Amino acid sequence: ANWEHLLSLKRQGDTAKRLRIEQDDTRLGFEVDYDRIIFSAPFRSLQDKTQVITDFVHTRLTHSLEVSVVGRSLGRMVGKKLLEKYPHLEQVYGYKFNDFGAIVAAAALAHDIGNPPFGHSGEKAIGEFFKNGYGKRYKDSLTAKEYQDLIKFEGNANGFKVLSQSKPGAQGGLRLSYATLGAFMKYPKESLPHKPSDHIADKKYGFFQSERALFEDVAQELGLLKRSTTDDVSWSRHPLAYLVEAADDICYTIIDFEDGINLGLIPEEYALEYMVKLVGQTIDRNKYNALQETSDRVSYLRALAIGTLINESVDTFMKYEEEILAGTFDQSLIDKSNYQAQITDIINLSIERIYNSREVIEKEIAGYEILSTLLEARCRALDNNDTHYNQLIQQLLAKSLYENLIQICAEVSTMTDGKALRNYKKIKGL
Amino acid sequence: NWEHLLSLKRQGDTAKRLRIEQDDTRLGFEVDYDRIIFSAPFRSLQDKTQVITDFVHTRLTHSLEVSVVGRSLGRMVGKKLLEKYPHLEQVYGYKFNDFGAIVAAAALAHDIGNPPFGHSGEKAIGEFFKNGYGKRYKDSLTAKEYQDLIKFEGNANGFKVLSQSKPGAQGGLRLSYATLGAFMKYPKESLPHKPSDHIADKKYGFFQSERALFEDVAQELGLLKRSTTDDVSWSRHPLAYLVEAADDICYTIIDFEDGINLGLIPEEYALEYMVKLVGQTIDRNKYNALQETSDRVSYLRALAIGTLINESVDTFMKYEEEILAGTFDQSLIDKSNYQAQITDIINLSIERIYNSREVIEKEIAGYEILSTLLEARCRALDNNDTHYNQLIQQLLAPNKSLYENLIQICAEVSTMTDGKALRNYKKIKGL
Amino acid sequence: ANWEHLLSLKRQGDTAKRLRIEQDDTRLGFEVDYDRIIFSAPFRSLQDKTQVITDFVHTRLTHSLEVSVVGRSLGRMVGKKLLEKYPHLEQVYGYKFNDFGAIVAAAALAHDIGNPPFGHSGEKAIGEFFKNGYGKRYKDSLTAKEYQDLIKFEGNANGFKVLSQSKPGAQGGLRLSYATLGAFMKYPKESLPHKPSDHIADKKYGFFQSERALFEDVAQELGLLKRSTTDDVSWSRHPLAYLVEAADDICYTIIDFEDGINLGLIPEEYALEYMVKLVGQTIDRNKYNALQETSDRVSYLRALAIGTLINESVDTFMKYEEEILAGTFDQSLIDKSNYQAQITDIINLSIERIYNSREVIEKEIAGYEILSTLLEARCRALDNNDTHYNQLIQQLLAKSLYENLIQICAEVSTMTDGKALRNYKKIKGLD
Ligand SMILES: [Mg+2]
Ligand SMILES: [Mg+2]
Ligand SMILES: [Mg+2]
Repeated sequence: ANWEHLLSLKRQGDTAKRLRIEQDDTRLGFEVDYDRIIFSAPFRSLQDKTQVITDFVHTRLTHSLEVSVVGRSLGRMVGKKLLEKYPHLEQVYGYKFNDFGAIVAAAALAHDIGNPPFGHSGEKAIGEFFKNGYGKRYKDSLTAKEYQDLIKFEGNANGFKVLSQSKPGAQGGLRLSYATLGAFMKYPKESLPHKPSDHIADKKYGFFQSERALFEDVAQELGLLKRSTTDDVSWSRHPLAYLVEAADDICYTIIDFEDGINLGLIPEEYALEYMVKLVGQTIDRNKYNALQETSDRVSYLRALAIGTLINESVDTFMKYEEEILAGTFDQSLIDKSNYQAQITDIINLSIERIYNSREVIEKEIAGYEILSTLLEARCRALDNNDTHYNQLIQQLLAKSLYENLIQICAEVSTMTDGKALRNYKKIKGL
Repeated sequence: NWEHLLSLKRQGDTAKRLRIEQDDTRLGFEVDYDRIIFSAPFRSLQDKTQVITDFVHTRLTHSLEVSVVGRSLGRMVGKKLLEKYPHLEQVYGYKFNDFGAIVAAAALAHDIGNPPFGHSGEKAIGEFFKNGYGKRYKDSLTAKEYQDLIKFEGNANGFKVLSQSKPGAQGGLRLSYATLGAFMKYPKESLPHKPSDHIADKKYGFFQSERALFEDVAQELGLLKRSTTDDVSWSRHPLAYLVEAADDICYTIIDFEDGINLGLIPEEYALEYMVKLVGQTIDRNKYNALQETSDRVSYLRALAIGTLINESVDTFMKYEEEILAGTFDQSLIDKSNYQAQITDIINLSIERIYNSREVIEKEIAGYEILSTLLEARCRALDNNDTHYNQLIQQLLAPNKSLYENLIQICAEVSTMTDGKALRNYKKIKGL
Repeated sequence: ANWEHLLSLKRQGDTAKRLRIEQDDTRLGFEVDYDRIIFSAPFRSLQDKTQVITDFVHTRLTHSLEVSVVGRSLGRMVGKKLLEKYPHLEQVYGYKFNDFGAIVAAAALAHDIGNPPFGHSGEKAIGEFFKNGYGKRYKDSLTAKEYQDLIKFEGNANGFKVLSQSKPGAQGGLRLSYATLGAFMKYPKESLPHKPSDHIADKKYGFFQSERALFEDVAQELGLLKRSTTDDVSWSRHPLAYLVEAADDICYTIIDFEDGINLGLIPEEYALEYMVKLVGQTIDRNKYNALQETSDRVSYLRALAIGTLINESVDTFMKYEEEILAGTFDQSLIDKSNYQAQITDIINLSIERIYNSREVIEKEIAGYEILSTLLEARCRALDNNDTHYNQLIQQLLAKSLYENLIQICAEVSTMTDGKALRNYKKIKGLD
């Protein structure tokens, strides 16, 4: 692989090359990608989409924003070092350090844009509907990969669909730069085979069969290395996808901890105990001791721990840069961290006190009923579109059979929590 | 013969009632109106909304306004009929207000038997017996008995509500046969289904349980036969054309008025859609001086309804003999010089009101509510011994053949107020 | 049978006898039973468990307290008279009249501890679930008596399980005296055969198969008389169980009536008419006429009527004491009352005005849906414990197949109304 091609400014449908040296610096394709996501309806809808805890103040919008800020910093710091290592990228092709930050920031901003409501439970409810619920009746009319898309419905792949879906008058969706789409693709494989190895890039899949042809275009414009030895297609990650992943991992690990503490689920005394190693060399104890509010103290620790992990991730990336470029790096960047023990203790505490708290369990149980109900109504109307009731369902909630089912899943998944519950209540009469 | 069409007979009468022998302070046709006003089914329309639920758009007010428009149509046609057939007054004693009373009473009761949620409610009841739990009874019912259920009709349920016999109260409201005739827009049974494209064959007007009653009504009125087979059908009482025009006029103009007051229809469309109907009579300087939206559209509504009333009266008299002979194949409004404008109004209401998201949501919820109450009642009917089914009995139907039980369940579910249908549904589901 | 053995102080697991004369009277086994019930979690939970009416001021907790007070008087007066009849019980064995009050008071206090919410409809909802709902799939994997425990699930039998359930660290449950467990058992039989005779003691059953071995121990220690060795075990009632039953019958009859009057369902004018014979000989007419509030007048009549019925029950018990000791008394104490005519009229009106009131019917209909939903979720999670959904259900809501099913029924039954409604609403997605 080669950074000239990995940094492609191509947009869908382009007939001519886009030279980096010919970009208007006030209209740089990578920075335009950020703005197009910010102003898109799917991104705006994240305001009414909650994280694990429903407080009105912990939204999927804020997490996506904070992940993108951490990603911009990671891309900027790695970008400067890549241009020192590969100076022809600047001198000949015209690339600049902010370009790497723009790519990572845009891809990070949109990482959760396709996830269904209710978190991983939402994904499992959609899958269970097609594995064992009403939807399993379609198994014999779909390819193995088409059915695997449904029974293992993946929010990551739905995000790729959302970013690129074509509609009359809007071919290419948001038409993001191919480098940004490459940085977005954490799992560059189709739904089959399922988990062929223990590599992180193979734990899940990144595109539906409906988007296979699109990512094939992306994968070769970027010059990504083929990996699979079969008709089952798979590529090794765009190097910048490692930075998108590190930003999410850092923010999920540290900010969930901060949230659990501010919400009262995690006792405040655990903050210093679990983060002292991550913040020791940079913390100002007199500043810390002078802070009077709990929230101000843990946010201070949060900023210090994120700064530490950002710098360490940048160094880890450059240490393994050639292995990543060759598709031989077998781990995430955070897996190589010197703070793995502290990171694991933090994650396990968040699992026990937040993700397995009674309120979250209750929300996930209700999410199953809500999604299963919306999925059954749309699928029954698809099967019998002639009855008066199914026509009403058609107007309220809303090609080949597979295209209709994957579209139904994508639409149910991008519904706000408020719209999913409201439509659920009408289907039930409340 | 108009003399027979103006029958004052009430169900169970053993002797004739002559028009000339009536006390005019107690005229049978006017008593009919009063009996409807005080009836429990009519009062229940206070808690029944139309498709839009604003608390100030009830089926009660719609019914009132339809009866007012009907009285005017009947009065005006009545005066002209007594000019055409003077023996009706000089010999038989009929007066022009008699025709207004008959049309007014029948129009007042037009929506009395309709289920909640509009046409979706009728469709939900039908689907229950066609493809839901109720299909199990198909083989225990005649074709016409089953057709009553799978194509359950609010018009036919209204006839049942007006006439249903109960202990201590045989004959229901016991309205004059002229009023029941003016009420019957579809004087046929559920089968055969839509035998022609005649307006009177678009639906049916009585269930099998009321067939014998309407047979008595049609013979007394001297209605003309339309079938000579065991599938009975008759030509419409001429005054049923006026009941229908009152409904057509009010549904067209007042839905529009409501859509504008509710925000569903942009006010900027008001003049454009109504200009042909009000052009010659509108005082434009008065219209521009009115400061409230509700005042401007109620002025246009009054002008458009007055225009359509006057024209409908003239259409009725132009075709009176075809109507009296049962050869008129259309509605009065179908012959209107404003058919194109009426159609544009109705289509705009369909797009902006009936297909609005709030109306769609309510109809979807209605399907669940009604389907649930029907299944609860029908399972309780099939196994009345279980504790649960005894409670369902005490709750939904306190105090017969299989068909009579099923049609009664449909009639009772249909006449539930909005509040009681949703509340009972909530309990059977625990909300 | 013998009163020396019937008054056993044995607790589950004991290795040595407990002599009454050797008890510390500040720690008397029978009085300790009362305290153990008061402080137990199942008894505390009755604060959030409502009766038929839902006024927040009519709890199953208050009823249990008042029954235990009336039960203590019954036991005290019968105990004093029994020690007169059989003086050796005090002279040689050391028993005192308050011992009989304590036994009856503790058993009466715990009579409703195992009942599901929603009254007898609640028990019927659980049974219907296993008879015709999802639970019917287990029929062929259960013995006839195991399945009968489920389809005729009995709150009395669940109470016995609650008081005796052994769990790690707590063998014997609340570890109540065997005399108290004997007085608690109004139906000393298994679920099958169903109603072998018309005797009150055969109308229901008193222990599940899971607790059979245990009542066998209790019945053996108490010397209860065997009533069947047909492999279907049954015993004659502990004599004090008649007093526990009389306390519940007096309180339910008189206090349901008073509550209905205070709530408006029964017109106050019925109070004196139905109760004059029960209070006439002891009522102070001057006091009654001076009382100004309705609630004050009916509570005065209630105290008088309850006092009359307690004295009569004490006399009925002593008259039939030997027949009861011999297991040949075939009726309840209240069945022999001279006021049976007045008791019946009181009960019938309460049924008509309270138990068949629309509010109560509605609550019971919803209870069917709430209990069926909670039972189905638990049972699907039992059958497929591997799915992600069923593991979530397990973290939220929570041996042989039968032991798992009877435990699921016991846990759903002992839920407070608040957690049952909340968990049900979560399972259904409602707030
Ligand atoms: Mg994330
Ligand atoms: Mg109408
Ligand atoms: Mg009781």
